Amino acid sequence: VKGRTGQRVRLYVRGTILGYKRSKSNQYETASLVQIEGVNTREDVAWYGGKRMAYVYKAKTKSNGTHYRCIWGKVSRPHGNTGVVRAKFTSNLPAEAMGKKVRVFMYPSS
Amino acid sequence: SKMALGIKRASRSHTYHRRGLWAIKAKHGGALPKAEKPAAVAEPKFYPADDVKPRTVSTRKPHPTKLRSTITPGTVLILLAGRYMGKRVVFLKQLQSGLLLITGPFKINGVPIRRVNQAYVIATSTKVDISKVNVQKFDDKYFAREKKTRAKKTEGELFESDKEATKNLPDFKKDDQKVIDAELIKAIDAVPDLKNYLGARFSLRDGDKPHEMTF
Amino acid sequence: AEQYAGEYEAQDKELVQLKREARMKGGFYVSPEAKLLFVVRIRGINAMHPKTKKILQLLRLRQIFNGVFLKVNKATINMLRRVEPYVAYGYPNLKSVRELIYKRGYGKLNKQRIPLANNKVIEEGLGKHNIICIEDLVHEILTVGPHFKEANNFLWPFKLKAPLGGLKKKRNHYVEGGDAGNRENYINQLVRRMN
Amino acid sequence: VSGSGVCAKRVVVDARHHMLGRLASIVAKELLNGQRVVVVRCEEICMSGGLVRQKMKYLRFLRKRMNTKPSHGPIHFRAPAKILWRTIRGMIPHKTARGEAALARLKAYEGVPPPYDRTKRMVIPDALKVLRLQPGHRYCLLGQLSKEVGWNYADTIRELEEKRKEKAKVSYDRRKQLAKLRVKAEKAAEEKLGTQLEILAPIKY
Amino acid sequence: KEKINSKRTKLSAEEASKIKAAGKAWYQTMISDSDYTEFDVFSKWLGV
Amino acid sequence: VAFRFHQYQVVGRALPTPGDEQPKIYRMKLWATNEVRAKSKFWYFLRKLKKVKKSNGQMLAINEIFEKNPTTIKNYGIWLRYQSRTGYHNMYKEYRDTTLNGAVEQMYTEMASRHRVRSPCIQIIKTATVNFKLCKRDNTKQFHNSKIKFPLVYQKVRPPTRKLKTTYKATRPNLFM
RNA sequence: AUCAACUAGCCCCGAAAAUGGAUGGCGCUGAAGCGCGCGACCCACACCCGGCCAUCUGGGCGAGUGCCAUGCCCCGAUGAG
RNA sequence: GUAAGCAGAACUGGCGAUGCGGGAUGAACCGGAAGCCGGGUUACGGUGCCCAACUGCGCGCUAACCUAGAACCCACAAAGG
RNA sequence: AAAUUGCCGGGAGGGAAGCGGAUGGGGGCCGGCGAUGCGCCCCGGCGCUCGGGGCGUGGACUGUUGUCGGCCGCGCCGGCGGCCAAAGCCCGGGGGCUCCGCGCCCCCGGCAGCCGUCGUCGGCACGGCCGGUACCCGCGCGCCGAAAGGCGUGCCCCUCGGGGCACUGCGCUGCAACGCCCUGCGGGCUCUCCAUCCGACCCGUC
Ligand SMILES: [Mg+2]
Ligand SMILES: [Mg+2]
Ligand SMILES: [Mg+2]
Ligand SMILES: [Mg+2]
Ligand SMILES: [Mg+2]
Ligand SMILES: [Mg+2]
Ligand SMILES: [Mg+2]
Ligand SMILES: [Mg+2]
Ligand SMILES: [Mg+2]
Ligand SMILES: [Mg+2]
Ligand SMILES: [Mg+2]
Ligand SMILES: [Mg+2]
Repeated sequence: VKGRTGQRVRLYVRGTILGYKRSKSNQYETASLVQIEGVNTREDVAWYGGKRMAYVYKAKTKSNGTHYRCIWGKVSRPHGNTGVVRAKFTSNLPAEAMGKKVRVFMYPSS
Repeated sequence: SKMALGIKRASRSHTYHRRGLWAIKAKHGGALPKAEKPAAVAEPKFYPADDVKPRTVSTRKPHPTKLRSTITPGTVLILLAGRYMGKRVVFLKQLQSGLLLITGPFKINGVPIRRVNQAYVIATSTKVDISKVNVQKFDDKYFAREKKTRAKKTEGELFESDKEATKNLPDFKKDDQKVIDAELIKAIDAVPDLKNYLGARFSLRDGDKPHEMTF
Repeated sequence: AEQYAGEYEAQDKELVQLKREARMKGGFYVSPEAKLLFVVRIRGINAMHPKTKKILQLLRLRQIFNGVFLKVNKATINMLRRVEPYVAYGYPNLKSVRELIYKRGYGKLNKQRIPLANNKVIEEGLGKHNIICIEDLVHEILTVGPHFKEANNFLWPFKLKAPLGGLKKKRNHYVEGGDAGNRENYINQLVRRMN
Repeated sequence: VSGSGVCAKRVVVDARHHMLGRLASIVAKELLNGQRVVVVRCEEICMSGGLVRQKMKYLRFLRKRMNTKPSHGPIHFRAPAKILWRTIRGMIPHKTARGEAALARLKAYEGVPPPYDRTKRMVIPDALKVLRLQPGHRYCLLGQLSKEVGWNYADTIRELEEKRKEKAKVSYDRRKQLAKLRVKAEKAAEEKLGTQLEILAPIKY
Repeated sequence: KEKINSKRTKLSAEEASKIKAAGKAWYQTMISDSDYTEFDVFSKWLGV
Repeated sequence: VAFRFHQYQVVGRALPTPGDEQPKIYRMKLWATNEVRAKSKFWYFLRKLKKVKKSNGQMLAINEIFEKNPTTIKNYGIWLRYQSRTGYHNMYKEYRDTTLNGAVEQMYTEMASRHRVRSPCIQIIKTATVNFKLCKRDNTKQFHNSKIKFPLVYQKVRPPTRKLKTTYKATRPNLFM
């Protein structure tokens, strides 16, 4: 903790991928569901509505010198009364992504 | 009052007043001038097979991008993206193309005067007095790239030859940084602790909710 | 349009004037029962008694969440009586009528649905009826006029949005908790979320 | 129940006097969202309904066995850790890869086996007995149920917990001593620094 | 905004009394209840 | 703020008929959720009592009664007729509430809880602010004392708003009445 | 302060079947049960807007700088089998 | 006809010929009918987990030492205490 | 040729496999997979094409931002009308209760602050998806202004602030800024394998 190695500033709030917008017997892979760490209510996700996020994973082959990958997306609208958001990405996430971390920056700010 | 502005703009009489048909009733008699048949080129080098279309001079005149209300010349901003993410800088003035123009100052942050998009900055409630700084010398051409030719591929032999040479930002930008940095440090020492503040970088330590955080 | 607006406020003050005067003079004033209904269908085209299917085809409600304007009279209100489980209907006011006409106004022009985006369409659909602008059309509907038949048959059934904020149970009547039948003043409350 | 969203590497849960079903639904949603839990002192879980009702329920659960091969059908566990684990398996879709990877994150123990002794044990307010039952309704402890069902290690867990409790009493008295000395140290610095430290006064308590 | 004679005297006191008198009369006929002197077996239960 | 019920008073009469061209006027004090529901319940009662149906009837006015002093607590009495699963019954219910409107909503919920009677089944015969020293019912009359005092045996712990709500709280809550 | 009757809400008795067993499962007891509510939310190929395909209707295009004219352009509705 | 997932009739609708959302599963029960896509909002049905939505805000009732009870059809229980 | 078998290389497997929709990870394969050419100029000879320099530019794909429209959702604020509007607050007056929840309950008459329901008018802030122009918008034919934009005359209104109306003509009329990469460990693929979430009973038939 003290004298640690890693990123020295976090300008992004963590979030967990939580699934897809799904009915009881359908999935709509176009939009994913995201839980932002620290947001608990429907009004507060109205602030993040717009602030883009990044799914950062890492593949097996090295391309452009790195295994790390990034898929880009943003918080479209709230999803429910408990601070869950719908996230729209450039290309739909893998189903394996649910449960993993996602970075939610503040770029399109105000 | 966007609607009231729209009505006042849309009124026929005020459309006359804006388009200034008067003082066109000045030059060309007391009647509106005629137009003619320009463009007598009569020299087409080549006849395209498909129906001919010429290039557009965009006659549309976009509104300049508006600045945030909470941004005033003299604010301390928070960078968000790029290599300077988290750096706390000073907003000097909005340059003419629509982007913010900021300074570190370069002595303390290492962020020079640089152009940053308004999207990727956050206003802070702090203000500095920069009445005494000269900025008019700054413009878009100051930053216009004039990117060189794509025949240079950066190889291993150039990787550190560029680093061990100084064929980089030319000396007048160096000189410029000195004057702005001095003329703004003199006013930064007036506010206590602000030198340390700008030296710091903004980090979102655990249990910090941005929407809860004021700025 | 100036004079139509002027008589809108004149009538609105006139109703209060009359009611206050009646209270002052000892009795009470009975408001004049509404001349106009807004009917909006709330049940789909599936599993309909054929007589009801005909009633809706005659009212011009041939798809769920369509809206029509109706004269009040014993001929038509006893027609709604026969088909209440399928419509919700009541008393439109000025805002509801005008903003239906503006934001969702289409005209049955030569059997085609022409959007009412300019004053010129009315010159073609009407103009043998002394209706020239959108505001004439709105007035001549709302204050049910001598030409209301033509200025309604000119209108195409309003193809409305699904109710924002939801909808109570469509199975029961509005009195019992549901949504069909008279909600006389509250079609106004519903239109702002159908539209 | 949406998920805590905490970023801890593991979350340790002091399951004493919580409700089996609700603690298990909260934990199940944590696991499905991907957060690794470690539920300790599982033997102390309170369950609504009398001990007699839970006894009868668990013996109905015992009669259920595959006729033609008993070893194949229901596997009737007895340890409180395993009974809770089965309960959470009830809420997790364990016939899918997501489901089995979900239960992989779940470690349930009786007592608090180290290295979970020297770890703050987070409780779930959404399931405490005090806040979830009306004081006066009969309930039972999962440990007392399992003892009466065929778990033969009740005495062992009691022995290990009495040892752990006294060993923690000693350390807590040590931290009382250290805390009073640190209180003295906080005032030592406070009366040493005056105007230099006013700024913390309106946000201190 | 600066306390001009924003809405001033609008009506004389003498008719401003009769208007309120008619209002109270209407409210009395509005909240008046039936005497319930028709239910000769439920008089005790109804209270009168 | 919002009241689920409102007490209206509704006046109506038969249509004018060229025999007896001035029909008699009927006033009623109704509870309903809104104007149209009050009117629809009004024609119910005149049809089953005065033999007047809406088609051969005429609505003269609907007005909504409000409470004199919402800021004072009042002992209310409601004599009500209801339909059980096997017949009809007559009840008296006493409440304490700042408004008759709130007391009536209290009574509908209490009837739907104690007797599984839905609102379509309840007819409110009579409402009267039965002041104290005359309340017949133990639950009301036991609150009639100055120097009243008692604890909160039952109080929820819950974040003041939803934002403070966390799944994990390191410390056991401290409850004390 | 008390007694008796009557009445109806939930619960209990009444209440017995064969592979092990089904409020859908776990579980639930200031409920995650029952009755009545209040907000908001979640959910169809339904409803509104927009893009495109097709069908159907209605149009425009020659003293032709004129067109797979069986063509191109435009408007409106619709699309299950 | 004792009754029948029984036989024969009347008005209507559905299935057959029909997907789709809900009722856990069901040809005809509830919503609803459909070109292929993006966006929004809904119907029926729900918001503890499975499972997207509240362990939301209120008030009572129930304690089941019988598998307490928990969805229109519906998958039942009575007379009586 | 397929069925079917072998060997080599790859891939994956807790009582089926196969198939549909998502991408993701592997492969394998695509340079029409993706551009370097236009205008202006001066020679140097062959007004025109090529050789040299200067010149402003310009390309697949992809990204961010801005501004206009369209549709949509969400939050905040203000004003007005209606009701007998009541109420608390400030002032007054009138009843019944008799030791009582008791310095109680009820009722009316003045007032000039905030405060329910229903209706209505408006202001603002955030965001999502689509669109980017031959017509609606918009630009030029005057000036000032980097620019948003401001500037004329005459008649009506309040007469402060300013507001409203007016004479009206020719033309032209595909919104922009800046990036990333360009034979790459690149880009993307409708092909192949595999994983994961959702769906999913085996067809023909009476
Ligand atoms: Mg919504
Ligand atoms: Mg519903
Ligand atoms: Mg039905
Ligand atoms: Mg009983
Ligand atoms: Mg057949
Ligand atoms: Mg959709
Ligand atoms: Mg969920
Ligand atoms: Mg072969
Ligand atoms: Mg095997
Ligand atoms: Mg597949
Ligand atoms: Mg792939
Ligand atoms: Mg916009």
